[PDB]
Formats: sequence, structure tokens, C-alpha cells
Amino acid sequence: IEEVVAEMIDILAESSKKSIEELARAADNKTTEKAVAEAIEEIARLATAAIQLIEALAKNLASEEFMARAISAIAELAKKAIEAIYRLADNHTTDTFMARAIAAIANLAVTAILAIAALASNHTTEEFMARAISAIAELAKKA
Amino acid sequence: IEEVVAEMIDILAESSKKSIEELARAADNKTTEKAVAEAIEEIARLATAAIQLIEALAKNLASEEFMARAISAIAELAKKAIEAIYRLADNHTTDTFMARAIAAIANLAVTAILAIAALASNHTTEEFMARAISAIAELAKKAIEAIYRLADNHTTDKFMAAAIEAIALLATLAILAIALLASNHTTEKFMARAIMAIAILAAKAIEAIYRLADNHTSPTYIEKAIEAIEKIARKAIKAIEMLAKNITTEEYKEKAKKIIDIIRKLAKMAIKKLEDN
Amino acid sequence: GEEAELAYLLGELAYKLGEYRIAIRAYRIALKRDPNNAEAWYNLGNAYYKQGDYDEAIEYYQKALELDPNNAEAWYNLGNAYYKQGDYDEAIEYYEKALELDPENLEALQNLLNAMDKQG
Amino acid sequence: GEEAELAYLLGELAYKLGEYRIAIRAYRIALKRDPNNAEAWYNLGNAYYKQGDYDEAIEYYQKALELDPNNAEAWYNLGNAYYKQGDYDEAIEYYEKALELDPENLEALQNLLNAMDKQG
Amino acid sequence: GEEAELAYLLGELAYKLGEYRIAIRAYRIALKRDPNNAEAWYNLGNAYYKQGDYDEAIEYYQKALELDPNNAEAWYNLGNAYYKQGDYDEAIEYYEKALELDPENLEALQNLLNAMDKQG
Repeated sequence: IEEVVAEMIDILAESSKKSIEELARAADNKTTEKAVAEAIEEIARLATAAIQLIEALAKNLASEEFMARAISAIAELAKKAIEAIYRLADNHTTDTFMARAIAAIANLAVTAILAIAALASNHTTEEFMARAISAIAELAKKA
Repeated sequence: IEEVVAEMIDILAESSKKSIEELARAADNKTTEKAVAEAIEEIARLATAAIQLIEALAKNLASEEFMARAISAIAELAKKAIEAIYRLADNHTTDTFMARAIAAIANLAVTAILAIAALASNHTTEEFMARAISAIAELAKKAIEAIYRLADNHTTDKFMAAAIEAIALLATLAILAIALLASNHTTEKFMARAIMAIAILAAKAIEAIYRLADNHTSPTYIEKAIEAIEKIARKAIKAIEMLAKNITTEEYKEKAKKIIDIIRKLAKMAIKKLEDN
Repeated sequence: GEEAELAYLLGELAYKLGEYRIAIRAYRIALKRDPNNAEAWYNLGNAYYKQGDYDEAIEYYQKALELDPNNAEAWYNLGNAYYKQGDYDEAIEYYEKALELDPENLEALQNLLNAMDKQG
Repeated sequence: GEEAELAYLLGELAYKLGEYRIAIRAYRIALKRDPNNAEAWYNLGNAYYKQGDYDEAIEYYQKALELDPNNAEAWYNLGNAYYKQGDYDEAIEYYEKALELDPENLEALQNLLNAMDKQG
Repeated sequence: GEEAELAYLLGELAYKLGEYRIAIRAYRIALKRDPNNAEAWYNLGNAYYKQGDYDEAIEYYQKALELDPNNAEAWYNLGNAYYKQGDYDEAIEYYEKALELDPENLEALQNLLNAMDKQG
């Protein structure tokens, strides 16, 4: 059963990751400021939703090794969303929609961190806790 | 008390349903591509929110008859949101904002299915589980066909790409959601029904994917469609096997095996035809 | 005999052109004159199938198949007629037979599974 | 007889498909073999009507009607053939008869009035 | 006989509608019953011509022409069948004959010259 839940998580995570990459490419393939703004908002929106869906299922993963996978999935999505936003915003510069990029990164970082902490709050192994801590710190540092 | 919670759910559901209908009308009453895009995004956003609010309250419905009502409300909202999006997108065509329509349908289908599964995971009656399974399959089937049809009315481009992936993802998730709920069944009669629900959905997902690559005779999509078909069949079968393993009666064990072989054969034929194109 | 050949040809032409009622009348003649023409039994069954006359389609498909058991299409259509009438057990058996003869008939396979679901 | 049935069917098929000349030839056969088939007399008359062969259409419509006096359509078409030939008195009588049999035939009624005007 | 007339008519109808295979089968019957119908020999040859069955088309065109030497169209089509088979000497002779009967057949004339070039 845990595999079923975890599999749904891996599936959702892969889908989101890919959609994020596609949006980022579209924003660089396109020539307008809005293409960048749209990908930033959609990347952040999709990443947020993906994370929330994962938490929603991840909460049923009584066994820690699967929870660890769920945390990783969240962190990876958050990292890709952040990097994608960063790249588009950094390439774009010109002070246009840059505030959105900053806010989006921060919002994603918050969402991901709290989601991780929320799942992490339900387990007992010390190493796991350390991994959750590491993931949070990693995301915060990158953001 | 359950009535109070359920009433809040019925209230929210009616409100959302109506707002969805109003947005859809506005998009058809209006003359621009953006009117369609806005209704699609708002319908999906509102439907998503409504479903989430319902789950949030529905989780307190300890008594199953109310939970069943909550599931129905979610499914109905999802269906209306999907149909509304479909109609606007299908009427619109012209390859404009059509990717949004496909994604919106898929996203709603996922949201609704997982929400249903989440509520469903908390009850015990077998019939209820079967109803939850049915609702999931219903939503998945409608979403798949809506997506399929939209891609045919756009013609090739990237819409069929989106459709192939969306269908495969949706079907896979729906199957697993079914398998998960189904894992709590107590008898072969019900486990077998879950198996069949999976098999039917898998077959439909495969046919839709097959048809999109086939009717465009397009090598790009022949390759993607084949991979998607194989993926669906493998997962559908594994889900079936997981459930099949809990069947202790030969009549049903044999039925499950026949179903598995059928899925595999169907998938293989679809693949062969696409390869030949 | 020449009468049978003309009856057959008229039936076949009307059939192809969609005038199934005409084809039925002509095939009844062709078969009255020559009861062993499996093709007429088959096309007759199809002409009825096309009109929603499923009981007739079943009878005639069965005759065509007794004369020619390898007619996969007839087995398929037989299964379809049973399916349409709600007799899924029979539809299931005939879809399987059509598939043994023609494993490439995806629609029969898909319909087999659907019939299995409806029969339960 | 089978010959009559085939003749009838060929006539009917050709007729439906617009090959009225063919239909005429086939119906002559059908009637030679079986003179009582009012339907062939009627369709024969129509096949001629369609070609502008109004005298023939009249003869055959009359035969069809002697066999079946309730064929409102034949009465109507009979009236039309007379009308086309300028015999309004006859067209008038036949339009009225078609209408007695079928009061809903607006075109016959309209044509009745037009014939009345042309006859004066 | 009535049998020949029905066979002829069925052949002709199928022929007109493009179902040449059907027409062939019907014309074989029409001719078996009545070997002197030049029209059936001719249409039979055309029905085969249409299928790429040039040797058959030649045989049947020759029969039609023996019965009716003035059928310019048959001479033309005979020449075309020979042409298609690479026998330009024969195509040339038949195009010339079709032209003697019908000097207005530009296509036969053009084909005559083309055949002359291919024969060398």
C-alpha cells in the first residue's frame, strides 16, 4: 500500500517537474516580458499545487522510507521551480516583473518548507529528522 | 451534526456549480479568445477551490451516507467544470489557449479523483467503496474523452502531445487511486469489480492515445503514444495483480488473468498498428 | 442457377448501397433458390443487423457460420448482436471465437472486455 | 414468381437511384409477369412522369388506381400529368380526389386552385 | 428472354455505378443466355478495361465489334487496350479505324500519334 501512495506521489512529481521545465523553455523561447511573467506565475502555481497534492497523499505514508521519498519529491520540485524562475528572471532583468520573481521564489520556499516540516512532524527516526532539516536548509539557502 | 456539515457542503457545491455555469455563458456570450481563456482558468480555479473546501469539511462526516453525498458533490462539480471547459474550448478551436483547456481538464480530474480517494480512504462499507471507485472511473473516463476530442478538433500540433501525456497521467493516477481504495475490499466480488474498473479505464485510455497518434499518422506521436500505451498497460496490469493476489477464488482469479491478457493484447495491437503507420 | 446468381448480385448491390431492406428481400430469394450460399446468409444477417433486427441477424449469422465456421467477421457480428440484446455471456463467447480466428480484431477484444464488465 | 420479384426489385432500386429509364424497362417486365402489382404500375407511371412522358404516366397511373383507388399520391400525380398537358378540367378533378383521400396535401390544394385559374 | 433482360439491366446498372466486378458477373450471364448482345460484349469489355484486365477487354471488344463493326468507341477502346499492353502496331490500326468511323475523336487521333511514336 505505501508503494501505491508513493507511486502516486512520484507520478505527480514527475509531471509537475516536466511542466515546469516546459514553461521555463517557453518563456525563453518567447520574446516578451509577459512570457516570463506567465511562466513565473504558472511555475509557482503548479509547483505549489504539486506540493500540496503530495502532502495530501504523503500524510498516509506511515513508513518513513516512503515519507523520505515524499520529502525529496517536494524538495526537488521546489528546487526546480526556483531555479526555473531564477533563470528566467535573471535573463530578463530590465526591472520588469522582477518583484514577482522574488516573491514567487520566497513563496515557494515557504510552501515547500512548511510542507516538509508538516510531513516530518509525524515520524520518529533521528536520521530522518536530520534529513528533513537538511532539506529545509537546502531549500532556504538556494532561495 | 452531520447534516450541518453536509449542508455546508451542499451549499458550497451549489454556489460553485452556478458560478461555473455563469463563467461558461460569459465566455460564449463574449467574442474574444481571452473570454474563453478566462472562463477556463476561473472555472478550473473555482472548481478546484470548491472541491478543496468540500474535502476540508467532508473529512468530518463520520457517517458514510453523508460522505457519499460529499463525493457526489465533488464529482458533479468536477464534471460540470470539465464539460464547461470542454465546450468552450471545442467551440473555440483555432489552436488558441487549447493547451490550457487540456491542462485544466486534466488538473481538475486529478484534483477531484484524489479528493475522492482521500475521503473514501476513511470509510468501511464495500458498496461505498465501489461507489467511490465508480466515481473515479467516471471522472477519468469523461476527462479522457473530452481531451481526446479536443485534440481532434485542433489537428496535430502540440495539442495531441498534451492529450497523450494528460491521458496517460490521468489514467495512471485513477488506476492507482482505485487500486488503493480497492485494497480495502473484503470479497472477490468487489475486488473483481475494481479490477474490471481498472481494465476498462486502461482500455479507454489506450484507445484514445492510439487514435490520436493513428489518425494523424505522425511518427513523433507514434513513438510517444507507444510509450504511453506500454506504460499504461504495465501499470494497469500491476495494479490488477496487486488486487488479484488477494483473491482466493478461482473463478475470479481466472477472470483477472483473462483481463490481464486482454489488456496486454489490446495494448500490443494498438502499438503494432501505430508502428506500421 | 442463373436465378440464384441474379438474386445474389442484386442483394449484394443493394447491400453495398445501403438499401438493406432491398438486400434482405433479394437474399431471401437467393437462399430459397440456393440455401448453401454462406455469403448470402452472412450478408442477410448483416442487412438485418443494420436495421436493428438483432434476432434475425443472430439466426442468419448462425446459419452462415454453420456453413463457414471460419468467418471471423460473422462471429464478431454475432457477438455484437448478442451484446446489443444484453446477452453478454453469449457476446463474450463469440467475441472470443472471432479473436481466435482473428487475433488482430481490436474492436472484438475491446468489446469482449466491455461485455465481460456488463455481464459482471 | 421469383422472376416478378426480381423484376420488381430491380425496378425499385433503379427508380430510387434516379435511373428511371432502367426502372421503366424493369417494371414493364415485372408487370408483364404480374399485371396486378399496383406498385409497379404506379412507379412505372412515376418513372415516365419524371422523363416528361406524361401520356404514359397517365396511362400507368390510371392502371395503378384501378387496382388501388386509395392511392392519393397517384391521384395527385395523375392530376399533375393532366395539368402539365393543359387539361385543367381533368387535373382539377384528380386534385380534388387526392385531397379527399388526403386533405393535408397542401400542394394538391394549391395546384387545384392554380388549375382552376388556368381552366378559367 | 426475361432472364437476359434482367441480366442485362443489372449489368448496366452496376456498370454505371462503378461496380464493374458486379457488372462483369452480370454480363457473363446476359451473354450466356444471349450471345448476340453486342452491347453486353462491349460493356463487358469496358468493365474489364476499367480493372486493368486488358486481355479480357480485348477479347470482349473484338466480339462486340464482330457483331457491330461500326462501334467507334469500341474500336477506340480496343486500341487503348493494345496501347496499354505495348502493342502499338495494333493500337495504331484500331485508332485509325475508330477515326474513320468518327473523325472527331481527337483523343483517338492524339493517341494514334503517340502510339506511332512509341512503336517508332
